[PDB]
Amino acid sequence: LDDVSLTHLTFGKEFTEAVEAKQVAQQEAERARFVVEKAEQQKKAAIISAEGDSKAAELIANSLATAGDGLIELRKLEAAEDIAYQLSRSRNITYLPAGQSVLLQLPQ
Amino acid sequence: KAAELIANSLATAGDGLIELRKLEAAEDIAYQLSRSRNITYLPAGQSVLLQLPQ
Amino acid sequence: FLIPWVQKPIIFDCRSRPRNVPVITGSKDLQNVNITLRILFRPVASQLPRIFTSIGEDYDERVLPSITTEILKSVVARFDAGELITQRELVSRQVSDDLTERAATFGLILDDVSLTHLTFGKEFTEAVEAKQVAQQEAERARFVVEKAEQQKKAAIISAEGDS
Amino acid sequence: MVNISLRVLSRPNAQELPSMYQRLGLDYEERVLPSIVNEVLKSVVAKFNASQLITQRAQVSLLIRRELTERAKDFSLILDDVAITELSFSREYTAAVEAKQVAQQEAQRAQFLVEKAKQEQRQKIVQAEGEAEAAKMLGEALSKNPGYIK
Repeated sequence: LDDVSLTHLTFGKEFTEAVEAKQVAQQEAERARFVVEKAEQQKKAAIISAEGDSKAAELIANSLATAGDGLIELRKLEAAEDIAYQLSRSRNITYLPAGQSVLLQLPQ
Repeated sequence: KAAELIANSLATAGDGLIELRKLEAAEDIAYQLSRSRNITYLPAGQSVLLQLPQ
Repeated sequence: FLIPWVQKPIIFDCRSRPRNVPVITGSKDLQNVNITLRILFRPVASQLPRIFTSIGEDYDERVLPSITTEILKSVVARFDAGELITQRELVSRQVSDDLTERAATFGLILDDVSLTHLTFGKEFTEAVEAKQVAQQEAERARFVVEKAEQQKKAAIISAEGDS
Repeated sequence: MVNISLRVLSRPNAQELPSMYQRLGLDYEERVLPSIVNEVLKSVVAKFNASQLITQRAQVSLLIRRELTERAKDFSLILDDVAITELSFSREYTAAVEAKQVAQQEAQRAQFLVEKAKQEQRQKIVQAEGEAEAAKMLGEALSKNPGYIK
């Protein structure tokens, strides 16, 4: 015997049902696992962000220390400007009126 | 668990780590609490089509 | 006037002719570098008898590849791959002077020596591309800095103006 | 089981030809090469795990090259190059490539996020510095009297 293999485990009606059932259930499993791992991803993102800020703060502090007090002061101003902007973010521009089309008659 | 991990990470990352994560979160919250975006502008208007005689 | 069977003129061309010698050499970093040296040189007119007797008619083929390969490898070994990109002119000069010194012994004068196509070919594109991207980002960073300065300046002037 | 196709470029050593003819015959390439190659390939491959074959392939190819060269030399054959081509399973190869593609992309995206975070951090510092110096400049500028500041 070179090889022996089972082929077509069925019957026909159930064969279709079987494949279909398999697909749906497996998708459900897919969803479950995917959602958990993604939750982990968000978990990670949050951690990295926190550490990122952390390092940023360290660097900023270091930079301001080098740049002196003056450095700190206007960083504070920038931040205040940012905060103020966020507090109120909106504005509009005014224009004078435009016109509409009309027909021109040329004089004789 | 995220909280737990963050706490542990902060511990390894030291004090500096916690401080700016705190500011990050604060900015995030402040951001959402007041969110909106506006745009700068460029003024303009149509022009005229004039035929010149030749 | 010549005596026909007795003597034979051997006519050498004094004109400068380009010769490209491809050479594969390693840098200090042990990186493989493909460089093709472009050499323009001609014979010294007074030395022709000497060149013919010593090396021969084909002296371009015999001497050039040898000395060029020797010198180029010796020079290249000194610098690392990164230097070769930035420093190319310096390397070319150094190769030029050392080559000229060596060439003179044989009675050859080199008009110009230049490194051409530092590669490989895949490397041409990769290297240029990489540098390009880096340059774009760096320059954009430049724009950022400049723009920040301009805004700071504008702020100062505005305050002065309001003042 | 691993299916691998080895490609080899070879030439006979010009000095040894008489020995080649006496020992092997004219048919030297067909008789010697398949045997030596299969033997060495099997011997080398046996040492590494499947996972290594994928990541490590350059290492394995060099190892086979060196071993084959040594063996070939005794035959008076010179090998210019030896490289492994097509490492595979039928279906498994396809799946393998897909898996690699996906993993690579995710990893790169991960770096995108990290890099961007770095960039934002830098921007924040630079702006803080900028404001700072702007403040300093403004203050100094005020020297144009208090009317200036007003």
